[PDB]
Amino acid sequence: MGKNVVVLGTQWGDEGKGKIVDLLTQDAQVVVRYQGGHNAGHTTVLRLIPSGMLRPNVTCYIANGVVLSPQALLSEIKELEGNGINVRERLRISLACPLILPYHIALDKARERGIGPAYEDKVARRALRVGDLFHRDRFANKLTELLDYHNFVLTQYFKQPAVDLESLLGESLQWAEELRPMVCDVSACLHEHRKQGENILFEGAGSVINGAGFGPRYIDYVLGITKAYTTRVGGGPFPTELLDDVGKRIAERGQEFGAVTGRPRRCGWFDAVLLKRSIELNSISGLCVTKLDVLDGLEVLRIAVAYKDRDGNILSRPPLAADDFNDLLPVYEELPGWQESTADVTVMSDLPANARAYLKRIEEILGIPIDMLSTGPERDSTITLRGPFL
Amino acid sequence: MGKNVVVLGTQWGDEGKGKIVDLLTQDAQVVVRYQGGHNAGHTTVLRLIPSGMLRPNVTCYIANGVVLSPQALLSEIKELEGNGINVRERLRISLACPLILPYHIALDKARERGIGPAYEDKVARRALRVGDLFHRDRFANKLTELLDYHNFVLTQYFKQPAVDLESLLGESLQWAEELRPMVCDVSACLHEHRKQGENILFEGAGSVINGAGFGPRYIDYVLGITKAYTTRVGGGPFPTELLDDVGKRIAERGQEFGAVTGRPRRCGWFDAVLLKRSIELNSISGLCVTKLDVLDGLEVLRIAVAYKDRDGNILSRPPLAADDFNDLLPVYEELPGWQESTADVTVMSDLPANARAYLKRIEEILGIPIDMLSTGPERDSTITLRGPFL
Repeated sequence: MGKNVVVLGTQWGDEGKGKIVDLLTQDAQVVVRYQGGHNAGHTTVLRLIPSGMLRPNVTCYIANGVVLSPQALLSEIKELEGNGINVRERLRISLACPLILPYHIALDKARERGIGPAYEDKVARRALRVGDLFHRDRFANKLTELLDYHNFVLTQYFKQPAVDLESLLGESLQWAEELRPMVCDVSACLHEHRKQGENILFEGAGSVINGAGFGPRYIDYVLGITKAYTTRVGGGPFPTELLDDVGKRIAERGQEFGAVTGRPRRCGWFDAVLLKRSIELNSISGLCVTKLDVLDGLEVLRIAVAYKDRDGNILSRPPLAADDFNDLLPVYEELPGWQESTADVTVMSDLPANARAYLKRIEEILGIPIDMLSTGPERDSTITLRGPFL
Repeated sequence: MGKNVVVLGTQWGDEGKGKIVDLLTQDAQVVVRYQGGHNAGHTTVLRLIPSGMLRPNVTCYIANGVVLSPQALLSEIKELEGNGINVRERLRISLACPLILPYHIALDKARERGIGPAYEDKVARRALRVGDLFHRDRFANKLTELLDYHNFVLTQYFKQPAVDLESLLGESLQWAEELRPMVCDVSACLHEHRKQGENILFEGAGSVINGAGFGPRYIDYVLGITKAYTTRVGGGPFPTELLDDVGKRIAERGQEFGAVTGRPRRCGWFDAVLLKRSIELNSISGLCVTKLDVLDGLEVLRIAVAYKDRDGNILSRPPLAADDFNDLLPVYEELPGWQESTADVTVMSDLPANARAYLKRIEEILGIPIDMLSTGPERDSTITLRGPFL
């Protein structure tokens, strides 16, 4: 009776998913984080707590696939609680979530935020988990025995400072009593929600299957949040990158700047080769296109529809290995731009004809529909052609 | 146009999946391994090569989620090749598969078959992969630099012998030229097969999603291979375990003995609490029940329909933590047995009425159909009520 929807970004991040996830929570009773750690979040800066915590009817789940720093989580809980939110009644946390602890962060540093080494412990069948907080004897004996190895690696191998065991025990003294009312078998709860016919939103940041204990055939719709152009933060291959004045104008209109560093992001044309792979890997049902108004006023637009490698071969998907992008170039289609503003448009027919043709061409190339268009920051500044939960 | 089917076991292994996977390859053009390593395989003992290698029309894929020892793989390839099979034309291997190498096996030993430490390297973004064999400079510089750490851990931490770098390079000298005609972008090939409308079988041993680069909504049917009773090999909690003469008779009739050790497996009643969780986690579409004839002639049968913990609480799913099985007991339903042989029966109406009622009760309890019944070892010794690819 209910519908189970996955929402994820389709490019390299910064697709503008925050406003869209918030909009979708209007139709969900349940919101689930199932992967990742504390990496990026909607605006307080919430990195671990799922998005629907503001809506009073929504239950929020941190499922077993999330690795979490408990002090990071309690700090978010207290920050929300200070703003009055009854967080503890509506937040639920898997007993199976592996913990991110100071030795994980230290390992990351010596190699160069703790997320990787936490997943490493899990794969090695040695990770401390939320459930271990409730067996304080086991928590201390595993923590001590884990530190014997990690501190050895940290000091005898990387010549970096150790993580003190006693101080970690002192820091963890309150964690069990603080988390206790919220811990549970999250997969069981999700399947009970599914049985009751409630709408469940899986908020992408490990798949839904393993990360939430939720079989693939129960997923009804995968929404891919997709920016009308492409951005990158890190270095490395970016075939549609613009190093010119159009790229600079996209950066300014899109406010494409690091929220912490202030460094401009790399900007470029829409890349349908990248999107083809994202669609296949995630069986994406439809797209939500964001920031279309950034392109308002450009004379021409380009869309990369293929890649041509160094040998001149035509590629329909990005190559697997990063070194294979060396001497690789995009194959572009050209579409005419528009001059009228598309900002805050609320009905498709109000868009200029060339904006609608741009959106139609993306649909034709990718073979899936654009079911949502975001034209500005407000919630009602969205066109929904087909609702993910309908 | 095609159908994409996942086949997996629903209990603790030894569900008898080999004959069933072989039967399903009659209807598949493509068979994919997407997880695990070389742990168990159908009867030559094939541990890495997917099951449909005997059928001439079938292409077999080892997708990126498989970790593989190359010498183990080449040994299977040569063993098949000696029996005449044109393996290299029909076997395809992901460039992204992480390698299992001697240092992984050594790490496993010092902790106490290399599969775990291989996945550990992958999570730490340091794993050697099949694709690295084709950049011999990189392969050697990564291998040397990986060994500096692993041998340090092996000798300075576990006081165990090191893995010699030079001898590993010598052993790997042929691997690239031997594997070269078979390596590819496996996810891309699978999506091209899906586009051509070909039936794809995913052979369960990481999910299909990440392990094969294949989105969840493309999965059309999940077949759960399920023994008519439960078995366990290892120690630990087994709520329906029989320690009596019925358990011993099940062990003998089912030939439930370790293929290598000869040790009898632990045997017990069918456990629908275990199956409920397997169904939810894997969104299982229907079951293939195996070894029903093992129960021929028993006076009564039992099915565990709930658990009761130490406090007397009734559980519908197995608890998450292993320590929570302490002082836990199954809640049984009792059904009458049958005396007539069900071995090699080919039409449901030929089964005794009590055998059909047993199967009907399992369906009622679990809420999904029994779509296939295996009544013996031959291929035509199967009743197919609904074909996974139909």
